[PDB]
Amino acid sequence: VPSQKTYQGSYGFRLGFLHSVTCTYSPALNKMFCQLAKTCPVQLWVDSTPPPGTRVRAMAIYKQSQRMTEVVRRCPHHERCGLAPPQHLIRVEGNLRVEYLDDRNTFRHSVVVPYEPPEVGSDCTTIHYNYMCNSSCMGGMNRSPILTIITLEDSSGNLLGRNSFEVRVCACPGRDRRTEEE
Ligand SMILES: [Zn+2]
Repeated sequence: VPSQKTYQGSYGFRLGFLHSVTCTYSPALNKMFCQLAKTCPVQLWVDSTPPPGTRVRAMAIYKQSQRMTEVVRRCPHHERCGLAPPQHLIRVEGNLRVEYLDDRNTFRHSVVVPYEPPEVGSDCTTIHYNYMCNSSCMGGMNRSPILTIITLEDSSGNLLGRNSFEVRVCACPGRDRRTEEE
């Protein structure tokens, strides 16, 4: 099982979220609610700047202990529907340097981009993720809750920082957020 323990590390790495309803985040639940294939802005916040060659990895895992060892991937239907391999749940949009990776021993998927510092006028770096299957899809997540783990890594894959958030991919994110909060 991939690690999910929060580790702010030497650079004081944490996550922030931009309300878009296509994407909305509940701090109380540490849970993002989003629509299929739509923009999910995830912000990287650091106290100090990580150095040359730093990478940002995203990986989905099942939250439930009974499915923890199972690989999260798209359902056959959504796989069937030229950068992201069709099996990958998580894509990155708006970035020319996206790497799609598959672990040789675990078969787990991840998507990696280089760390870039914040743009002018911003105090954070925003990455636009897309989730390519609904939480409810049979033969995929099948209503099993997932966690996205965001890892800051050096060029050799060593850990610099780790954060995570739950995700629900659904038709009406604002409504589902309200229900789970209340
Ligand atoms: Zn699906």
